[PDB]
Amino acid sequence: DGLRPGDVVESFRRGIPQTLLNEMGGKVDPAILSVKTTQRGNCLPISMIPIGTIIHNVGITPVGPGKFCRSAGTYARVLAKLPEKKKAIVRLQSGEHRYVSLEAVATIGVVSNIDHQNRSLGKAGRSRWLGIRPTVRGVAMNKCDHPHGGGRGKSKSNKLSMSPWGQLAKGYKTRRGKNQNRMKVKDRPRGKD
Amino acid sequence: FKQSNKGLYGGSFVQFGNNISESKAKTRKKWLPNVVKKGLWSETLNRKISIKMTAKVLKTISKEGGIDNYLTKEKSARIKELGPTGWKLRYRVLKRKDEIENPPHKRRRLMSFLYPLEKLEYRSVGKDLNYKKFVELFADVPVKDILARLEDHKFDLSTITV
Amino acid sequence: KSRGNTYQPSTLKRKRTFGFLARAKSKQGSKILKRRKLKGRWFLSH
RNA sequence: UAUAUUAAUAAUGUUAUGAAUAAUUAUUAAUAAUAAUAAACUAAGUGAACUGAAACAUCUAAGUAACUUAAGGAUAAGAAAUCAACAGAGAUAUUAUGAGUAUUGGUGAGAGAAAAUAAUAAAGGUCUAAUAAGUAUUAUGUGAAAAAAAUGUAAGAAAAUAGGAUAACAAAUUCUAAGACUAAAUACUAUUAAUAAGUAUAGUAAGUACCGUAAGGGAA
RNA sequence: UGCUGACAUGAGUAACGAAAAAAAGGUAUAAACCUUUUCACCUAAAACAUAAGGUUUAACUAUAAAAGUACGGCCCCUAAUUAAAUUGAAUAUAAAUAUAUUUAAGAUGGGAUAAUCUAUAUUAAUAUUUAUCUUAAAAUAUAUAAUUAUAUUAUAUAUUAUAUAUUUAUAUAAUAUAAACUAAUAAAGAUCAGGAAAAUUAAUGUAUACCGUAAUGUAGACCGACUCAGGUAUGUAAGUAGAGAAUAUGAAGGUGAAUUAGAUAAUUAAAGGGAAGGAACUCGGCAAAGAUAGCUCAUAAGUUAGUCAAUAAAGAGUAAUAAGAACAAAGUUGUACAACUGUUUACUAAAAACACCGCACUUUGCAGAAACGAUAAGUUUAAGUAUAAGGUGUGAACUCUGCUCCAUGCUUAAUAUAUAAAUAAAAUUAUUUAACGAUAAUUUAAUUAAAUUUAGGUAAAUAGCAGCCUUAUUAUGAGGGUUAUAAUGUAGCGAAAUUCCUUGGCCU
RNA sequence: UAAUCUUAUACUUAAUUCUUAAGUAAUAUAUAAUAUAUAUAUAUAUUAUAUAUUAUAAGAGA
Ligand SMILES: [Mg+2]
Ligand SMILES: [Mg+2]
Ligand SMILES: [Mg+2]
Ligand SMILES: [Mg+2]
Ligand SMILES: [Mg+2]
Ligand SMILES: [Mg+2]
Ligand SMILES: [Mg+2]
Ligand SMILES: [Mg+2]
Ligand SMILES: [Mg+2]
Ligand SMILES: [Mg+2]
Ligand SMILES: [Mg+2]
Ligand SMILES: [Mg+2]
Ligand SMILES: [Mg+2]
Ligand SMILES: [Mg+2]
Ligand SMILES: [Mg+2]
Ligand SMILES: [Mg+2]
Ligand SMILES: [Mg+2]
Ligand SMILES: [Mg+2]
Ligand SMILES: [Mg+2]
Ligand SMILES: [Mg+2]
Ligand SMILES: [Mg+2]
Ligand SMILES: [Mg+2]
Ligand SMILES: [Mg+2]
Ligand SMILES: [Mg+2]
Ligand SMILES: [Mg+2]
Ligand SMILES: [Mg+2]
Ligand SMILES: [Mg+2]
Ligand SMILES: [Mg+2]
Ligand SMILES: [Mg+2]
Ligand SMILES: [Mg+2]
Ligand SMILES: [Mg+2]
Ligand SMILES: [Mg+2]
Ligand SMILES: [Mg+2]
Ligand SMILES: [Mg+2]
Ligand SMILES: [Mg+2]
Ligand SMILES: [Mg+2]
Ligand SMILES: [Mg+2]
Ligand SMILES: [Mg+2]
Ligand SMILES: [Mg+2]
Ligand SMILES: [Mg+2]
Ligand SMILES: [Mg+2]
Ligand SMILES: [Mg+2]
Ligand SMILES: [Mg+2]
Ligand SMILES: [Mg+2]
Ligand SMILES: [Mg+2]
Ligand SMILES: [Mg+2]
Ligand SMILES: [Mg+2]
Ligand SMILES: [Mg+2]
Ligand SMILES: [Mg+2]
Ligand SMILES: [Mg+2]
Ligand SMILES: [Mg+2]
Ligand SMILES: [Mg+2]
Repeated sequence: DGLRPGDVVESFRRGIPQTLLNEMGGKVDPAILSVKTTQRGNCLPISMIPIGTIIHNVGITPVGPGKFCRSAGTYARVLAKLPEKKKAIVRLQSGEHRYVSLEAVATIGVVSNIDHQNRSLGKAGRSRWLGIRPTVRGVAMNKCDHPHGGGRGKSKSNKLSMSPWGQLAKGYKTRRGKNQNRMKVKDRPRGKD
Repeated sequence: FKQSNKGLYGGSFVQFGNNISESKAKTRKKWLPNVVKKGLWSETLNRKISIKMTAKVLKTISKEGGIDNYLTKEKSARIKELGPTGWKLRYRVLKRKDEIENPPHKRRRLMSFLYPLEKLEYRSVGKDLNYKKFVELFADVPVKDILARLEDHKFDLSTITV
Repeated sequence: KSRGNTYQPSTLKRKRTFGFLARAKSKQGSKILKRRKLKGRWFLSH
């Protein structure tokens, strides 16, 4: 959010650098790592991030890149750490608490462009510029096409809300059964707000 | 069934047939063999062979005492069962077995000594001679006569050393 | 609008998509090349 | 740059600085490559629908059309784990009687053997295996309209003192699976000869002219 | 409505396909061919150069001339993309084949030298689009180092006179119209954030390959059955006048046609004018007519504050006061539908239908949802990560979106619960052997799910939102009672594009 | 968890290059012995024997 040209940020995925290593007497002994541990911009393994910190660019594996909370104004909160199991509970922006490997990359802060969601295009042409083509509602289709089509006048055909290819689009969970996320503490709030 | 050529399917094969409902309606279906990727150990190759095999052949391998015995069965049935991949492997197992059992000695140096003499002779008459041609020309010669050089030994390529 | 002018000539496209090599370098192309030959046609391809 | 490269030589020019050295001319040894190559017949995989059932789904059409793959002048099959019945035959292939016969079917439409006797047929039996196991068999899903042989998953023997064959059992009979080669009678193409109650719109042109972008259609 | 061939009738009828022609001579052979003159049409083309295409149709067989310097291809390099190509065993797949990586091919693109003309080879070493604004200063006009106004903001090469290596090059100083326009750096505004790929020196070397080149190319020379009023890419496109490539003429060029010559009946098409009325026409102002600046001022109500309205209507300034080319320029208002610009039925419907920005619901934690894959590897999603992507409905914005999950689904919790497959063991039975035995079905034996059921939630999911009696003296019912349902039509609007009765009652 | 599954990256002989083989160089792993230091155990060093010259790292896991 607050990054500006001039600030200094550093990465500690390899670990504590040499400068602090020779400064252990005045750096680690007083535990003034907290000065740099919770700072906006620098990236730490979730192991060194204190509980409750707001973080983004969250990975899944120790040798993997950040994958979660990269979009505009997105953030995640670290909830718990489990040294024995080498897993950490990371509250995630969708609201789903997910297990993540302790030594997973994490950048502190929220992501920039908070007010992106408040933007508003003014004309259809604007969208076209970004590569968004028109979407035709099923109701306007014909029966051969989207199931909702057909019928004289405006009518939904007493057909449930379905995708063109025959999949319910209203509250139907696609991921079901064996092929489910093996790592999740609590489901994301379905009602959300 | 070209997928079989890449593994040891033991003659297994796909079957195309019908499915029957209680109304006796007929619709086509395929029967695919149970293919499993397994890495077995070869004693003579001293390394783990890893190919796709069906479950039936794996059980047959267990009863026959390893891949090596499976791939070296004389009975014709086995030859048919072993696909292209099995044939090539059989060659490996058998050739390696012969090499261990039959050492070369139960010439390379001689040709090394002979080469400089012949190249000089060819250069003297204005021609040339390269090693590859030297091997090609003198590949089938059983005994190299002592025209030059000295036989300061009694080897005869037999009973090396004392 | 007016029709009938569907064939707009172009030597590059005509040769690239109906030429001899456009058919001699493919399984399906070769098949129709040999079918025309068996029928005895003089002009095998473009 | 195969009128080529490397090497050697004779000479020239010729750098280099007598010799060398490459460049060239000319000889000799070595180093290297050219896929249009048919169609039909055979075998294997996958495999429809129109149609018939006076509708239609089991069934039929049909393992046909079509696509794909491989080989030879042919290919396939072939010397019984075959038939048959208490008496016997003795490989394979094609045709006739057997026979529209047993057998089978929303017991509808329909489908339909074998034994045995004849004809063509060629010398027609003969070892090439150390005699065959995840094999026979069982359960299960498939699988030639009657007649099985095969196959997906898994379980799984015996040694001629044994094993296969029939709903099942007891007798009896017959054969030996998990190893193999095999002419001839057959199919297709081409050539020669003979015979045409065959052809001049099935009598030689031309897959041309022309139509289509193309597959393709196609005259006088 | 048979197939093929030949010949009739319609019938010497319709038609000969945007059009300006005339005389003289080639030629006592010409409307149609050639030449000369006159007239006319096209002229930001019907002209001149080109691209693609094509029976070479051309000014023709004696025929379209390239080392390169504005000459293109060829050649180097790649984009989109393509590939019987490459990778005991790259991955997958009944065959066909598909996927990923490499390699190769592929212009619609990029490629130093050059009129003071230039030299490409071998060896060796080490750049999306877009504008030039304002201040300043010089210089100029009226006024007095001050002030008002004004062309210019940067380059493009000639002449004169001087200094350098010495009449070849550079530098200096002075002189030299306006309006367009060209390529190069400069400077700088927006988000829609703007291609890929292939070095320098030193020496030596260059005997300049092949192909394109005619003419037509807004058309008689290509695609359209035709010497077809249709379709076809690029640059100049004289001047005069204009804001202008509009409109008027036309210098030069080209051109004036496989139909001609007479009267132009009724009638048809395209145009010009029309008295007195001026929509009475007609389903309906369909058609036609209507322009008092084109520059400079001025310009209301409403309103989402946007000269949106608006090019506002009327009006004013510039010679016009009877008129005299062409083009640009054609009023005001109410209502219904839709926010608006846009898209749609090639060839009868352009709209009120599609899209739209906006709103709302929902799935997916990335080893993901969605889609494709005889079916998989795998690909798009995305080199993205819940403010992202997929699906659904509504469709800018002001005031709002009341009620109910009964039914179809969705979703959470309950072993409450039946059933298929898979298995051992063990009892009766049946067939057979004389016997143990062999073969068959039957039943008992603890080990099950999803499903189903029950109870919730979910309507901006699919959906629904009733009926009778009578109470304030004459009317109605604020109100009172009645059946069952999950709910029982809230705000708003109302003879609606929703109203048959209906041309509903009243007003303009 | 060596069930499965996903992700990333030297000399010498015998048959110019390739391969086998006895010996030894260096790395890694495992066992036995010796010595040292702490509370029978842990850590380090030396000697000997055996194997390797598809692996390493991360994740899911009966
Ligand atoms: Mg529609
Ligand atoms: Mg449908
Ligand atoms: Mg046509
Ligand atoms: Mg194409
Ligand atoms: Mg029928
Ligand atoms: Mg059949
Ligand atoms: Mg077949
Ligand atoms: Mg044969
Ligand atoms: Mg045979
Ligand atoms: Mg018969
Ligand atoms: Mg036997
Ligand atoms: Mg069975
Ligand atoms: Mg039949
Ligand atoms: Mg036998
Ligand atoms: Mg044609
Ligand atoms: Mg007739
Ligand atoms: Mg008439
Ligand atoms: Mg007439
Ligand atoms: Mg006429
Ligand atoms: Mg005349
Ligand atoms: Mg004009
Ligand atoms: Mg002009
Ligand atoms: Mg021209
Ligand atoms: Mg290339
Ligand atoms: Mg080009
Ligand atoms: Mg030309
Ligand atoms: Mg020209
Ligand atoms: Mg024309
Ligand atoms: Mg044409
Ligand atoms: Mg003129
Ligand atoms: Mg012309
Ligand atoms: Mg004409
Ligand atoms: Mg009048
Ligand atoms: Mg009048
Ligand atoms: Mg009227
Ligand atoms: Mg009237
Ligand atoms: Mg009008
Ligand atoms: Mg106002
Ligand atoms: Mg106008
Ligand atoms: Mg209204
Ligand atoms: Mg609209
Ligand atoms: Mg519009
Ligand atoms: Mg239309
Ligand atoms: Mg219209
Ligand atoms: Mg949108
Ligand atoms: Mg999916
Ligand atoms: Mg969305
Ligand atoms: Mg709508
Ligand atoms: Mg709205
Ligand atoms: Mg609406
Ligand atoms: Mg509502
Ligand atoms: Mg059961």
